[PDB]
This record gives sequence, structure tokens and C-alpha cells, in this order.
Amino acid sequence: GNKLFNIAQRILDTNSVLLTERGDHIVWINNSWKFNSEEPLITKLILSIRHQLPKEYSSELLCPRKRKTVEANIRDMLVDSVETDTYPDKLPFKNGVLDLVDGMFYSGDDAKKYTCTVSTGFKFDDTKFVEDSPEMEELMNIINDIQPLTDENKKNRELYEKTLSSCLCGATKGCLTFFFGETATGKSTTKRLLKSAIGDLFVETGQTILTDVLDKGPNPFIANMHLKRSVFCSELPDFACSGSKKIRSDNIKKLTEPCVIGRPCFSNKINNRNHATIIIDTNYKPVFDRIDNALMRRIAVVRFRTHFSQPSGREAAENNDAYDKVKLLDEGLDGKIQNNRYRFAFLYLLVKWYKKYHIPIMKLYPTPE
Amino acid sequence: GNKLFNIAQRILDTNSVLLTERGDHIVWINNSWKFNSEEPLITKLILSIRHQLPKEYSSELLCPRKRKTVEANIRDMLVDSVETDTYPDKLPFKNGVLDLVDGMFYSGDDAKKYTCTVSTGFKFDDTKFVEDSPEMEELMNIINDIQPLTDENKKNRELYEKTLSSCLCGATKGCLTFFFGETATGKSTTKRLLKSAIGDLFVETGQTILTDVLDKGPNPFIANMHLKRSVFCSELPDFACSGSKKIRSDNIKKLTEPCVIGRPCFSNKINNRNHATIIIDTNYKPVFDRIDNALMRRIAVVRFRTHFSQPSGREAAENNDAYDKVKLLDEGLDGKIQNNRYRFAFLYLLVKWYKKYHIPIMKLYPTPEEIPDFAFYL
Amino acid sequence: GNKLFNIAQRILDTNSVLLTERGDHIVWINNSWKFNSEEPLITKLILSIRHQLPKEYSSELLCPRKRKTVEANIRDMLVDSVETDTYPDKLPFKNGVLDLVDGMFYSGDDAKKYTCTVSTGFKFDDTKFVEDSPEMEELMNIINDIQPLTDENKKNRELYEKTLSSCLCGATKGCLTFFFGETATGKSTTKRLLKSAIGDLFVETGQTILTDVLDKGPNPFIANMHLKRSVFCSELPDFACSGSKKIRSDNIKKLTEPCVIGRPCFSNKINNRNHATIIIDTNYKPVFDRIDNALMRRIAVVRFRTHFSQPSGREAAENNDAYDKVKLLDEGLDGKIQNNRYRFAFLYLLVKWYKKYHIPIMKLYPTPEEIP
Amino acid sequence: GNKLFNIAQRILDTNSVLLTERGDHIVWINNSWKFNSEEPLITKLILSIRHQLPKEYSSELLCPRKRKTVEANIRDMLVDSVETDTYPDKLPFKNGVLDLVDGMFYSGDDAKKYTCTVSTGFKFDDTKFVEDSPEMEELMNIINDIQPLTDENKKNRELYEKTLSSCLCGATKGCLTFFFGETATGKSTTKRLLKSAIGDLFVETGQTILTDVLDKGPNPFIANMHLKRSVFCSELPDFACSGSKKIRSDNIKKLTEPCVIGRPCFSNKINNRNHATIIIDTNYKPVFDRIDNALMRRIAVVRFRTHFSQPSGREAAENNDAYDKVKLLDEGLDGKIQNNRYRFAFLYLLVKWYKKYHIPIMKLYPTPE
Amino acid sequence: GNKLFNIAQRILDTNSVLLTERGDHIVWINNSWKFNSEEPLITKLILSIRHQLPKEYSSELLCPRKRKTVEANIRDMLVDSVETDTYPDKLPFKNGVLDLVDGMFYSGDDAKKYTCTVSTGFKFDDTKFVEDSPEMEELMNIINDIQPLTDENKKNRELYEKTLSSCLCGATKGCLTFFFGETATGKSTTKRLLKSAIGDLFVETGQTILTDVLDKGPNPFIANMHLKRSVFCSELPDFACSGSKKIRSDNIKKLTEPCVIGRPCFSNKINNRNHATIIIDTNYKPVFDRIDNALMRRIAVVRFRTHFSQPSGREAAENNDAYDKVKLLDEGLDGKIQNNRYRFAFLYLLVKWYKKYHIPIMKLYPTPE
DNA sequence: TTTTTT
Ligand SMILES: Nc1ncnc2c1ncn2[C@@H]1O[C@H](COP(=O)(O)OP(=O)(O)OP(O)(O)=S)[C@@H](O)[C@H]1O
Ligand SMILES: Nc1ncnc2c1ncn2[C@@H]1O[C@H](COP(=O)(O)OP(=O)(O)OP(O)(O)=S)[C@@H](O)[C@H]1O
Ligand SMILES: Nc1ncnc2c1ncn2[C@@H]1O[C@H](COP(=O)(O)OP(=O)(O)OP(O)(O)=S)[C@@H](O)[C@H]1O
Ligand SMILES: Nc1ncnc2c1ncn2[C@@H]1O[C@H](COP(=O)(O)OP(=O)(O)OP(O)(O)=S)[C@@H](O)[C@H]1O
Ligand SMILES: Nc1ncnc2c1ncn2[C@@H]1O[C@H](COP(=O)(O)OP(=O)(O)O)[C@@H](O)[C@H]1O
Ligand SMILES: [Mg+2]
Ligand SMILES: [Mg+2]
Ligand SMILES: [Mg+2]
Ligand SMILES: [Mg+2]
Ligand SMILES: [Mg+2]
Repeated sequence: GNKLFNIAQRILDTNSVLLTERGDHIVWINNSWKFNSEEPLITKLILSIRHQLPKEYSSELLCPRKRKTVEANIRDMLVDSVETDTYPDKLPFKNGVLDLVDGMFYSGDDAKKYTCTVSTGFKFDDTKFVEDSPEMEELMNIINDIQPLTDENKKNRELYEKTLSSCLCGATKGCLTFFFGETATGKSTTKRLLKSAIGDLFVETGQTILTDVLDKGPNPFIANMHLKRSVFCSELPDFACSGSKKIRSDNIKKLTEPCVIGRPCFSNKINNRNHATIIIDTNYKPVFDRIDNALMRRIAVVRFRTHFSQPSGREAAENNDAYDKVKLLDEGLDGKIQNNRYRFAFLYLLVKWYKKYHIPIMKLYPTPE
Repeated sequence: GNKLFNIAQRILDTNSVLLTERGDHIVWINNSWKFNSEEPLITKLILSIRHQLPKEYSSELLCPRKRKTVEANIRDMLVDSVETDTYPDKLPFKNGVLDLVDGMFYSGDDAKKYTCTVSTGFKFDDTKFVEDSPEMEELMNIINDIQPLTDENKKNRELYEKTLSSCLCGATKGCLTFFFGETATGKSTTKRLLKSAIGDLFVETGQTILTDVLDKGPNPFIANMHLKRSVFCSELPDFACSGSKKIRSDNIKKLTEPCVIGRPCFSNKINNRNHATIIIDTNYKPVFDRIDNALMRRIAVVRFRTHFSQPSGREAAENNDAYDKVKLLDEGLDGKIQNNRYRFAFLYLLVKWYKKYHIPIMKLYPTPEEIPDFAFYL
Repeated sequence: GNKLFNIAQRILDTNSVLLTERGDHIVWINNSWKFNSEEPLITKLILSIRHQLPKEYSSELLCPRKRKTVEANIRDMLVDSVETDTYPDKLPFKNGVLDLVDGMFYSGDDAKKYTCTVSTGFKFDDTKFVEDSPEMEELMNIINDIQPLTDENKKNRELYEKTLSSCLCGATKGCLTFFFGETATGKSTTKRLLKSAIGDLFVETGQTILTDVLDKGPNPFIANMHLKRSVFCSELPDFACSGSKKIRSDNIKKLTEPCVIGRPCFSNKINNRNHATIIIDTNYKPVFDRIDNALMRRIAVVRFRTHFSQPSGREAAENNDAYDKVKLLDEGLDGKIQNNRYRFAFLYLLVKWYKKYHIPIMKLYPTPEEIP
Repeated sequence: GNKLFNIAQRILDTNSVLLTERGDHIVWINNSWKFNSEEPLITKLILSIRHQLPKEYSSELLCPRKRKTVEANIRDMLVDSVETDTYPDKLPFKNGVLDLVDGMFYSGDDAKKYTCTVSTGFKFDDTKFVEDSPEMEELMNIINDIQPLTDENKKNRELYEKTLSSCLCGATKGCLTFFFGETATGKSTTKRLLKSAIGDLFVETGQTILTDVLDKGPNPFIANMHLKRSVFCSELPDFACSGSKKIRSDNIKKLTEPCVIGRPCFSNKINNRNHATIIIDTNYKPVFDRIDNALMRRIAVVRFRTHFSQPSGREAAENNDAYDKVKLLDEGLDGKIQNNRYRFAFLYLLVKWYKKYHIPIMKLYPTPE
Repeated sequence: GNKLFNIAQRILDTNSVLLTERGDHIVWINNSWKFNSEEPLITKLILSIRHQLPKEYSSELLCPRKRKTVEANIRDMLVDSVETDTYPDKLPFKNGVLDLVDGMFYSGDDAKKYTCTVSTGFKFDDTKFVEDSPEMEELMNIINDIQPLTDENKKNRELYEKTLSSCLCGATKGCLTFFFGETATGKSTTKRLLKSAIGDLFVETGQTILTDVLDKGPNPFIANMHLKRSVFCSELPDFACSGSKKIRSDNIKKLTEPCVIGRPCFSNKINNRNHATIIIDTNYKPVFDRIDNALMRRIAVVRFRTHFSQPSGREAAENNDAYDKVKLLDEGLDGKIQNNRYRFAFLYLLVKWYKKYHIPIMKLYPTPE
């Protein structure tokens, strides 16, 4: 009796358009959920779903001013909203969703039931997601000389693996692991490896979240921390110096809650979902404002005790007692890392550790020693 | 002489669109009053109410171009405004309201006369709002370990219940409450249980509205607690260390009046309604600017003395003077809260406490014998 | 011909649409002058007036496209502006205008030559406007408890009544009465009673109108007092502490002028009409930035000296010298007030006081002896 | 070849629509040049002018849709721009123009030749613009009470009259005047009398034109005094105390120039024409940022020394050296001025003073003593 | 097949519409190129050009709806941008372009070759462009009084004339002139003379271009000086006070480049072409945030010494050190200057000065003394 | 920063 309404009714049965909690629609195209507020794309999904429709229904969609009518009817039908990003054990890529429990990679409408609005930013590659390669053993050699597999450096290696694998889970973690070691120890190597691995779900911030107040006016580094899965806090100054700013313990207490309070510039929204694994890359032993039982409850430390030096100052660092092993610095290492070399090898290693430490239940524990 | 005008008149005779004092249009879709400031929701209602109309009238509302003519007529016929949210003892859900007087759940046109423009955000399940379940047994055990029923902890427990049961009444409360205890005592667990129970009527604000003036420029932290029924302020710092402000005594008194003054960004609205119970989750005793009788009578305190240490620091916690029980930490408890396992059990408990305490009149009372400075001035 | 033009010409002869000096179009719907700056509601009037047009004309006003044509014609017809709100002794309601000189209520065309643009927001009931009722005796008992009718408390009671009754006049007042008293003395109760009595003509603003400037950028806290007949600034803080600003005397001098300068957000209009009785509900004595003869000419004080206590702390109150009387707190009074139970009893009381203090000339006077 | 085009051509030949240099579209309707950017009013003129057209053309202008075609044609036809408000000694009303040199009143095409785009807002009544009347006799007593006609108050009275009468001239003045006196001296009464006399040619702004920067962002407190002939500022704070901002000495120099740089919200026009007499009433002597010969040549002061007091405080006022006379307060005068009682009487007085002080040349002089 | 397309093709052959590089659409009507993003210039030109077309085409251009289709086609056939305002020694008037190095005045199609997109705003009358005239005598007397021809004031008068005549050449300059002097020395008189001479090529801005960063959102104070040949920033404040700004030398660097950056409201044109001579009439010596040797290479100062006083204060000025003459003041001078009395006389003098210093090359040199 | 823009 009235087509352009049966077309809209049929489109609404595939659940390709959803209404979110923020009052704006999300569209499922190119095997991804994307937001409508930026570019109008409820249309151009009609042109895409045109082929899954009867012949006499698909001819009417080759015309503007008729797709706008269909879009109006579709918009007048979505009343109730839905919640997004509810599954913490799924890793969303740019062309599918990887299951962290089994390791299977879902594409198409299989990776649709999980309303994942975030992504790594790069596409997957199953041919590179394999154990043996002229690149996985390079990575294992790169890792094994940063945290040696000895029984002396056994629990430190365990904590290292646990933190690195926990940077995949999309859930609130209460812990503030420190990466403590002298210069040229490999901390930035791990940071760049992780950034190459998990991609866009990664953030490198400054000192201001550990020393300043969090809700005095707007806070730019709070809104971009929404739904991220790993946060690095390098560039730590010296705190043994005179009159230097100390690490605010209340800041530590505020950064482990499931919801962080703060707003960006020119915004009325004050709430954020905390999914991040905050890691502090320090060079000196951290000292805080005050020490109490509520602070020792949210801190862990990982020690880096291996130096990498050129033959120039090899023997000078040999007699140093801050290290446990000295090796030769490689110059092409950073260039190889920045070219996305060990991306999928590191991803495979992280998944292997994840389904070894957190597969019954995901949690982090403090080591106030 | 017009059929799209008769459609609009018939719709307007069902009282499904209303105009409010703030200037917005509210519609009744899916057993709830909904509105959207940026884009009106009248045409959604026109498409939804299509079935109640006769056949020749309903067949015309399948065209987007005619639902605009109908909407224009409806906008022109609505002249006078109405008052909103005038019933305190009614808890609105996404599919009806619950009467706190007797515990009956209404839907349809029985829920429409209470023009409640807020809701918890979820649907009400009848089969889970019961007192016979394993979930209720677990919840009662958890609550009885957080706040034991010993005779030396009888007043405190009662206050506890009252305060929590206050978060269901949409009226102005003239008292502020403190949740004061040491680490690992159960304050955050209570906060998360309450949030899971009452949904979108719960808000978490910033420390900034205890210590900063509330009128210089835009303050979205004040304007966001409009018609909310529970406001939590967490992580109060120590007032002795560096960079520490003090709790302004005038802000405490401002956050007890039925109307608070404060505006959001890019806005000219400077008045908000106060229906909230304000709880400050602290770890050290609060320190105020000045002390007088007007600050005496708006402050209450609840104590948390029960530790939850893992069986490694058990003896060290047994050595502390701030705890009375050192019960074992449950590791999976924080997982079966965010999954809304104890949602309706805690709802039933809150309704029971509300019936017990706030049925004649809802009113909170101060407890000034619990603060050091207040004791000195007492 | 153009029957759509004749309809506009016929509407323009009933004087139901007017153009104001600020650029607004005010229409006359349901015995009230209304306007909406963002959405001009002329088509509302076009639809609601069709019953007064002949049969052949009223049928053409059911189309939403023909109403726009009629509205465009009406817009082109109106050229000259008019001035509004020029009668200070009239009280506008949602369905008429009450004359404070003789207590007569006007409706229809009689209550239309007073081009009032503000209102209380509620209707006027003539059955609840009686002198004798149970609500009236309850209200009188409440008021005589807040301000007793003794002989030492005689000037205070007169000032109280004068201020509360002057909150009805739509003219300019030079004075800044302070409601001063200790805790639980009945200041907020009086404020809420006045709120319930006068409806939308009541506004409550922030304290920045007393301690900040009124012209650095937008200020909706001051631009919202346009044509309001009562303004409250409740619960001023203490000035003895360090870090507290003082009350600026220039802000006091600006707030007693017929026109106050200040603009809202995204607005180019900088002028407001001051019709307000400003009351500062305070618990400590005010501390000013500077004292001179020009400041003491605009300030009055009303004291509150009756405590309302729970039976527990009744004894400690009678030892305090800040109270002259102690009574029992009523737990169900604020809920009764919030339900507009005494809405018309208090209105009758205020009108009775108005035709006792302000009927020849409406003017407020300072009391410089009170402020230390 | 077109009916709605010939209509626009005839309306253009009438010379009722013009284009100013600023970019506005003034039109001549009801014996007045009017304009409104927020409310274009060419269609008002099209509808109002149909009577001066043949019958076959006037019946086509009853359609709101057909008036917009004529307006579009008219907008296309106007290529060149003209300059407005070039006569300083003409006072425009709602229904004509008054010549200040001879006292004549013009209407119709006699008042159209002076492109006066501003107005008082009210009509000129000749039955009230007379010299003998009870209103004139009351007004003379009021003014002689405020400023007595004695021999030590002669120069002050002359300066008072000069400043008040200069508010009718549409030229640029080179002085700022201070109304200095103590409390209850008659300054606000003078302001209200002048306001009721000159109507919409009067404006009141804030103190940010004196102690602030006039160029940052939108400033509608400086862009509202465009082509106005009187600007008032009132209630200056005490500057000898603390917490006060001194009067910026360069703001004084900018305000005496023929044009002032400032723009309102949502507009690009950054130049406003200065025709105004600026008067600053105050209770204390002004305190400036810096004193220089370039400042003292732009400042004049007139003093108010009559006190109006209630019968209870009269005794304590005769002992004050800030007053030279104590009259008795009239309670009903404030409401009598609000109702525009002494409007045409005060206008007659102002014109009489003007054609005594400003006929050869209009210039204002400073009093640096 | 399309009449409204053939009309647009015909109009595109007359070369009456051009597209510049920023995106401006300039049109040629009334013997002058014009552009205005607000006014509808193309639909004005379409209606004005309808006569130089066949009769069958012309009658269609009387409808405002068809004049929009023609302009829509014209905007689509304009794909290539042309460069404009390349002749620096031509002065554009309202009816033609005057050559400075030769003295001829082209008009009509003769002036269309030089795409001079700006204008003085007034027509050029040759009869008043004569060397000998009473107005020339008065003007020479005035300019000689303002700056005398003494032997010590010859290095200053040459720079005065250089910077005054450089306001006619439409090309980027490299200096910022300061007209420094005491009170009542003649700086504003020179400014008014130059304004009345060069008309619409003269713009006046605020001090925010000096003391504020000119890269924040819309900024019509910077966007207004596009292709203007003179800019004034009168009345800078004294910077040795209790809280003051500085001239922000980086702005001085940005104000000498030929592509100063700034955009107006509701527009996306950010690049403005710098053709202006920036002059600031201060009363005190300027002070900057920091001083380098690059600054003094682009700063020039000219002094004013003659004092124009009243007979009341003639004696006190003869003892002031910062003066050389105490010549008597003239009152009716400004009124004559504001009436464009010495417009063409000053124009002739400026041209005579121009063909004396800038004939080989227009360069402005600094004065660091 | 916000507000203005937009
Ligand atoms: N009844 C209970 N039985 C067992 N474990 C519990 C019980 N109640 C709470 N817990 C757990 O014990 C821990 C107590 O931590 P919280 O109460 O959330 O922290 P807290 O009280 O806010 O102390 P802070 O935040 O450090 S001042 C959490 O891991 C809870 O999940
Ligand atoms: N006549 C009355 N009889 C009994 N109770 C009263 C009466 N008037 C007021 N009350 C109650 O007594 C209490 C007094 O509180 P308020 O009226 O707010 O006094 P207050 O001056 O506002 O005190 P604060 O602390 O400065 S806000 C309230 O609970 C009133 O409801
Ligand atoms: N000629 C007059 N005869 C009688 N009363 C007068 C006269 N002129 C003014 N008044 C009244 O005297 C009172 C004081 O005059 P104002 O105009 O307020 O003086 P003022 O300069 O404004 O003093 P401020 O504002 O406190 S600094 C007002 O009530 C006037 O109505
Ligand atoms: N050559 C002249 N002969 C006669 N009068 C003159 C001459 N030059 C200027 N004047 C007048 O003398 C007065 C001097 O004012 P200006 O020169 O404009 O002020 P100024 O030099 O800018 O000093 P400022 O602006 O106060 S710091 C004006 O009224 C001029 O019209
Ligand atoms: N496993 C490794 N084998 C060889 N060279 C390494 C290895 N890890 C790091 N390096 C080199 O040693 C340097 C370590 O510095 P970096 O990782 O930045 O330490 P830090 O972050 O503590 O300064 C890097 O430049 C890197 O090229
Ligand atoms: Mg590094
Ligand atoms: Mg906690
Ligand atoms: Mg109160
Ligand atoms: Mg005054
Ligand atoms: Mg000057």
C-alpha cells in the first residue's frame, strides 16, 4: 500500500542502524560501526543494502530524494537506544573482531553482535598470525635479553608478561605498574613494540596526570583517554631534586576507578569509561605526596636491569652496579620496529600470555616491596 | 474540511504530547515520557500512535511529508504549559512507575498521570523483584558483613539504611552525609550496589563543588545534578597536606535548598531543581572553613569498621585500631556487581527500608556528635 | 481579492498582535499577552482566532501553509512600535489583571489596555480569595509566630509588611532590604511563601551581582531580572574570614537605577528594566567595600528573632541571646507550602497591606541605624 | 515584458530605497528613513506604496510571494551607494525633521532630502512646543533649583547649559564632561529629563568603555553608540581605594575621535561614527592612569551643590560644606518625569539654548581647574 | 538545447567575470572591478549586461529565478584563476585608473586591462587636479606650518613626504612609520588629509594587531586591511605603567610579509595581500617586549614640533622644550577638511611627491637614530 | 578558557 516504508521496514530488520546513548546513530558498513554525526551515512547504506532486496524494491533506490524519504522513515522508527562496548574479551580490528578466549577471528556479520566502536586502526593478517617465521625468533631474541629467563629474574618476567598481556582486556584495572630502570635499558623498546602491536588503542601522555589536579576547569588529557586500553606516562622528571613536584596520591586513587571525572574544553559531558592499563615509565625511584595503606594497594614495580651500550663506553658501564648484563646496542632496531616489523609476532605473543594469566579471571595485583 | 487536522485533533485528545515550563515538548512513547532538546520527538509519536487511529486515518501516516503537516498543526494547538515531576514517592522505570507507598507497579495510562521525565534507564522485571532467591541471600550476607547487626552498631546501621532508602524519593533533602572509614571497608562496594540498583538517577560529581564558588562562569558539575536523586562525591583529599583547600561552609548550605544556581556552557538557564541525596565518600575526617549552628544541622556521618584483607596481611590488619572485623576478601564479588546480579534484590531491600522509615514524612536528621570540631563547639 | 489578505486585515483590526520596542511580537491568547523570541507564535493566534471569523474564512485556516501566508501579511502590515508594562499598580495573571487600587479583577478586553507582558503563570480563583478560611487562620498563626505582634517588635513588623507588599508593584524601588537573623528563624519560609504567592514574577539569582562587575562579557545572572518584581540573593557568606570578597557599593548604586546594564549570551541588547524588590537573606551582618552617605541611603534591615527547635535542643536555645522566643518545629509545614496551600491567603494578605502602605505613593525608605 | 519588473522600476524611480556605504538598505516609510538588518523591510515599503500605483499594478502586491520577486529585482537594481547623516543641525523625529537654526518643521519630501537615519522615536507635537504653559513654569523652577541663577554660579550654569544643548547636534565633540556632586544633588534628574527629551538618540552604556580594551572580540557596549547623540555613564567606583581599576587615559583619547573601532556579535563592521556627547556622572573625582597635556585638553567638570532632603535630616545637612543650599524633596517628581510630562518644555529650552551657544560654531572647551 | 546555458556562455566571453586565487568572484560594472562576498555581484552584473545581448536573450533576464540559473552555470564554468593587482603604480578611481609615472587617466575599456580590484570610492574630476589654485595656496600654507622647511628640518620633511607619497603605490612595504609628537602638533590633521585624499583605500584598525596574537579564529580587524594602501593605529597607550602590554615584535615581523593571515566571520578566506603603509600616531616612545637588530631595520620615526595653541595659553608653550613654533590655532579648519575641500589639491601634491622618490624603485628605509 | 560563530 505504501512502499519506501516496506523498504525501510526491511532495512530495519537487519539491525544495520542503531541508536546510541548519546543520541546519535551508528551505521554498520565496510564491516565496521561508524558514527553519523561526522558524515551523513544512513544513506549510502541504503545504496549498499540495495542488492539484498527484491528487484522491484531495488530499482527505487537508484534515485535521491527517495533515499531521503527512506532515511526519514528509518529515523522515525528507532525509539529505544542500545549500549555499546560491553564485551571485554574481544579485540576489534579494522576488518573484524578477534576472540581472545579461542583465538578465532570473526569477519562479516559474525563480528557484529559485539557493538565495538573502537579499533586498532589497521587490518588483520592471518598469514602473519602464525608462530614460526624469520621474524618471531628475532622478536624472541629481542625480548629475552631485556628480561632474561633466569630463575633470579623469574617473578619480574612474570609481572612483565602479565601487564603486557593485560593491555588487551577492555575492562577497568586497578593498578599503577611502574617500569623502573636506568637509561638505555629497553623500556622504550617495549613501549614502541606495544604501540606497533595494539595500534590506535594506545596513548602516550605527559606528567600532568600524576602531579596536577584533575577537575580544576577543563582537562584535555581525560577525554582522549576514553575507551583506550593502554596509557604510557613517560618523560618523568627527577623527584629527589629540590622543590620538585611530587606524585599526587589522590591522582593515583582516582585513576583506578571505573569512571574518571573530568571534562574537555567547551563540553558539558563529565564522565569517562576507564579501560586503560596505566604504565609509568620512570628513571628514578618514585616518591609520593603521602604514603598510606590506600596507596600501597595500587602499585606494582617491574625492574629493568640490562644495559645496551656501544663499544665506546662498554667497560665504563661494565663496572657499574646498577645492571646485571651489558650488551651491544643495535642501530637498525628502532627503524625495523617503526616499520611495523614485529607487529603480528608481538600480537601472537600477547595473546598467548593472555590465555595463560587472565583466562579464568582478569585482575592485577600490587607488589609494595 | 481537513483530514490531517482531524488526525491532529484526535491525537491531541489522547494527551500524548505536552509542553513544559522549560520550553520543551514531551511525548509518551513506550510507557515513558521522553524528550530531546535538539530535535523534537513528535513525529516518532505520530508514527507510533498510528495503530490507535481508524484505518483511513492510519494509512496516511506512512508518508514522512504528512507527518510534518500533522506535527505543525499539533504545535499550533498547544498553547499552555504544565508542571513536571511533582510526585516524590514514585520511582519511574523505562516501562512504568513503581509506587513506594505499597509496592505496586503501574503501566499504561495509570503511569501517565505521574509526569515523570526521568527514569532509571532499564526495564522493571516482576519475576526478580522477590524476597526468595539465592541472590537475595548473598546480598543480605554481603550487607550484614559490611554493616553488622551487633547492638554496639545499631544506630549506625539504622542511619545507613535511612540514607540509602532516601535515594528513591524525588524531593529535597536538607542534609549531607559522609561515608567515613579506612581502606578496604566497603564504601565503593555500597556505591556500586546503589548505582546498579537505581540506574540513571545516580550521578557522580567532582570534588570541585565543595571548595569552589558556584557562580563564576559555567559550572557543568552543578547543572548536571538536575532532578537526580543521588549524588556521590568521591576521593576527598587530606586537608592538612599541601595544595589542599577547605570545605566552604556556604556551599554546604547552598546544596540543601530546593533550587540551586548554576549554568552549563553556552546557556542562559541559571536554576536547577534539587532532588538529590548528597554523599561524600571520604577517608579522612572533613575540615571546614568556619563552624556555626547553621553548619551543625546539615551534616551526618556513617562509619565503616570492617576490613577485607587477603590472607597475607591479615595479622597486620588485626593489629590496627581502626577495624573491628578482618573478614576475608572475596575476589569475584566486584565482577558480579557490574553484571547487575543484585539489581532487583537491592531494589527490594531499598523499598522495604523506605516503607519502614520514610512513609509518614521523608526527612533526614543531623548527627553532630560524630565530628571533632563539632564536638568541641557543641 | 485575496481572502488570505482580508483575513490578515481583519485580524489586524482586533488589535491582537503588536510589535514591541525590543523587536518582539506579542499576541493576545487566552486573556494574556504572550511572546517567544526564538519561535514567533503568531500562527498560534491565527489558529485560535478563527472562531471569530465568518464561515467562509475560518475554513481556510486549517492548512499550515495558508497560516504562513497570513502571518507574512501580518508581518508586513505592522510598522510602528508600542511601549509595554507602563502600569505599576496592576497585577497580571494567566487569565486577567487584578487592580490593586480597589481589588477588582478584570478579564477579557477590559484587562487588555494594560499591555502587561509578564505574569504569575497561574490562574486567579475568586473563591479562594476570601478573607476568612481555615487556611487564612493557619497562615495568620504562622506569620504571627515568625514576626510577633508585640510592642517592641512594631517597627520591624511594619517594615516586614511594607517590603512584602511592595513586592507587588511594577515600578522601581531604591532600597536593598536585608533579612538578617540566626539559624532556624523563618527566612526561607517567608521566601517560599512569597514564591508560592507571586509565581513567575519571582526570581532567585546568584551572589555575583553583589561582588563582581556586571559588564565584563555576558552575564545571564543579571540579565534575567528584566521586568521581575522580586529578586532574591539568599544565603550570603561570611566576610570575617580571609579569602572573602566584600560587597561593592557601586553594585548597590547600580541596582537601584531604573535601567541596569548587562547582556546574556549571544545577545546584542544591553539594557534591562528594573522593577525588582531585592532582598538579601543573610546570616551575618554585611560588610561593605566603602561607606558613605550615598550607600546608607539605599539599605534597610529586617530582623528575625524567633527560634523553631526540636524538643531535644529546646533548652540550649533559651540560653542564647540571639532569640527572643522559642517554638516547636513543624515537620509538615514545608510540604504544605510546596503544595501551594496558602497561595491565595498570602495573596489576599499582601493586597490588604498594599492598600494600607503604598496606595497614595509607592516608596521604600532606608533604616541606617541597624547596620553596625 | 514583465509586470513585477516594471513595478520594481517605478518604485526605484520613486527614490524610496537606498544603499548606504556601511551596507544597509534604508527605506523611506511613514516620513522617516528606517533600517533593520535583523529584519529587512523592503517588503513593508512595497506593501505600503501600492496606493501610488495604477489599479492594475496595486492588486498584484497583495500576495506575499509576489512581493519577494519585486524585492529581489530592487536588490539587483541598486549598484551604487550614498552617504547618510551629513547635516549636523537637523533633529529628526518620527514624523519629520526640525531645523535648529530657524525652528521650522519639515515633513514629506521636505524632510526626505536630509538622509537622517536616526530618530527620537516619538512624534513632534506643535501644540505643546510652546513657551508659555504651566509645564514650562514648573520646569523652570526645577532647573533653577538644581542650578541657581546667582553670580558665583554663573560660569558653572553656562557650562551646564552648553553641555546640555550640545546633545542635539549630530557632529563630533572633543571633550568629555563629568557631572560631579554629592548625594541627592539632581544629576539623575537631569539625566532623566534629557532622556525623556531626546528619546532614542540617548544611550547608556557600562564602565568598560573607560577601564577596559575596546578592541578584543565582540563589544556591543561600544557598537551600540553608533550615530547616537548622547552617551551616559553612571555610578563610578571610588578609585582612591584598593581593588579599583583606574580610568585608562587612552580610552579617553579614542572616544573623542570621529570614528571608534569596535564590532558587535555576528558582524564584520568595525567602525562606528561618533556623534555623541559623553557625560559621566559621579560622586568622586576621577582618577586617571597618567596625567598629560593631551588629557587635560579633553575634560570638563560641572558641579552640583544643591541638596534635597527630607525634613528629618535637613538640620544635619546645613552643617556640610559640600552643599550651598538645601531644598525640600518632592516625592512625586520622579513619577511625573517618567510619564513624559516635561518633554516638549525641556526640548524648547534645549533649542533656545542651542541657538544661543552653538549657532556660529559648535565646540566644547575643557576646564582643567 | 539550453538557452540559459548559451546566455551564460555569452556573458563569459565579455570577460566581465573573473575568479581570483582565494576564490573571489570579481565583476566589471560601472567602469570598475568589484568584489563583495555579501552582496550578490554576479546577479547584479547579469541584469546590468542584458542590453549587450540579442533581444530574444535579453527578455529572459528579467526574472529573478532565471538570473540564478545563469549565475549557477557561470560559477561552474569558472575553473581557472587569474592574478590581479599586479601594477603597483596605478591609482584606481570610481570611473577610471590614473597612471602615476605618466599622468594619463584611462577610463572605460582602457582601464579594464589593469585588474584594479579596489577603488578610492569617488570619481576623478580633472578640473580640480590643477597645479595653481587658491585651495593649493591654503594647503601649501598648512603643510608648511605643520612641518617647516628649515635647514635642520629637511631630513625630516623628506621622510614625511616619502611616507606620505608611498601610500599611493600598491605594493608591499618593509617599514612601520611612527608619527611621534607632542599634543596639538598636527598628526591627526595629516591623517584626516590623507584620508580625504585617498578615500576607500584608507583603513583604520585597532591596536590588537600589535599587542595581541593575530591567529585566533575570526579577526575582521586584520581581514579589513586586504589590498588597502594605508593603515592607521592611532593612540597607543604608555607602556611604563602598572600593568601594560608590549608591541610584541613578532607581530612586527608578521606585519611586513605580503600574506598576513586572518579571516572574517562566516568566510574561509584566510590569506590577505599586504599592500599597506602602517602608520601609528603615538604620543610616547614605543617599547617592545624584546629588542633585536632585525627590528630597527623595519622601523621609521618622523617628528612633529610646531604647536598650534589658543591665545589663552600661548605664553606657556614658548617655554616648553619639545616645541619649535607656537603658531595660532584655527577653528574652522577641521570643518573644511571634513568637507573634502583639499581632496584633489592634496592628491596632486601627493602625486608630485611620488614622482620624485619612488620613480626608480619604491623602497622605504628605516631610521634607527 | 568561554563565547562567538556556525
Ligand atoms: N561482604 C564482602 N565480602 C567479601 N569481600 C567484600 C565484601 N564487600 C566488599 N568486598 C571486597 O573487598 C574489597 C574492598 O574494597 P572497597 O570496599 O571497594 O574499597 P574502599 O572501601 O573504597 O577503600 P578505599 O577506596 O581504598 S578508601 C573489594 O575488593 C570488594 O569487592
Ligand atoms: N510558624 C512556624 N511554626 C512551626 N515551624 C515553623 C514555623 N515557621 C517555620 N517553621 C519551620 O522551622 C524551620 C525553620 O527553618 P527556616 O524557615 O528555613 O529558617 P532559616 O532562617 O531559613 O534557617 P537557616 O538555617 O538560616 S536556612 C523550618 O523547618 C520550617 O519549616
Ligand atoms: N528641583 C527639585 N525639587 C524637588 N525635588 C527634587 C528636585 N530635583 C530633584 N529632586 C528629588 O531629589 C531626589 C534626589 O535627586 P537625585 O536625582 O537622585 O540626585 P542624585 O545626584 O542622583 O544623588 P545620587 O544618585 O544618590 S549620587 C530625588 O527624589 C528627586 O526626585
Ligand atoms: N597649519 C595649521 N593651521 C591652523 N590650524 C591648524 C593647523 N594644523 C592643525 N591645526 C588645528 O590645530 C588643532 C591641532 O589638533 P591636532 O593637530 O589634530 O591634534 P594632535 O596633533 O593630533 O595632538 P593630539 O591628538 O591631541 S596628541 C586642530 O584643531 C587643527 O585643526
Ligand atoms: N634486545 C636488544 N638487542 C639489541 N639492542 C637493543 C635491544 N633492546 C634495545 N636495544 C637498543 O638499545 C637502546 C635502548 O634504549 P631505550 O630502549 O630507549 O632504553 P630507555 O628507554 O631505558 O632509555 C635502543 O636504542 C635500542 O636500539
Ligand atoms: Mg624514551
Ligand atoms: Mg573506594
Ligand atoms: Mg534558608
Ligand atoms: Mg543618581
Ligand atoms: Mg589626535
